[PDB]
Amino acid sequence: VSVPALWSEVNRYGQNGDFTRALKTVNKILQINKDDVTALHCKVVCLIQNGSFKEALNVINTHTKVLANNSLSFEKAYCEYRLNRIENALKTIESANQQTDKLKELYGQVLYRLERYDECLAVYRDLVRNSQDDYDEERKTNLSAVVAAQSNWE
Amino acid sequence: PLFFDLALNHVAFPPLEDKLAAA
Ligand code: NA
Repeated sequence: VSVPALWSEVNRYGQNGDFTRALKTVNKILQINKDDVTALHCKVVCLIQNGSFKEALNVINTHTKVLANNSLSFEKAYCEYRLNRIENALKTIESANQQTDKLKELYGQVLYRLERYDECLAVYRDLVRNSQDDYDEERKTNLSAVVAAQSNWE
Repeated sequence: PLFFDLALNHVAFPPLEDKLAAA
């Protein structure tokens, strides 16, 4: 009912992976506070989680001024990447106000798609060295896939 | 042989405690 109570529901649904219900709730918050940056960010996340990449990208691109330096560069680049706009995704990553681990993760994937395998390997070696998650075996698999792609050429 | 989209795993809400608190 109240905005903080709506946020409580956003958090509960998101934590449980119910992005559909979180999105419905976030949209109610946006009806009350139309340019709430956190709500716009959550909406974009819900849309990506439900495979609505065009809609997510549209949210970002129609709120450019409001999202300045919370530009959602990771999410924007992610959507472009999933929409096979790889050059756009690269540009978005490179022009991001603040670099982050998630941006670097996506950057590795973008370089792989661009067949820039040497720089890709450097990015993945770095990610494996400095990781703080449970995805290192998956990253090592990515590393091996990159080397396999290179081997095709020699 | 496999290549994983690990970036998808990082698609997550920002911290919400300020919004929960009505800060
Ligand atoms: Na990755």
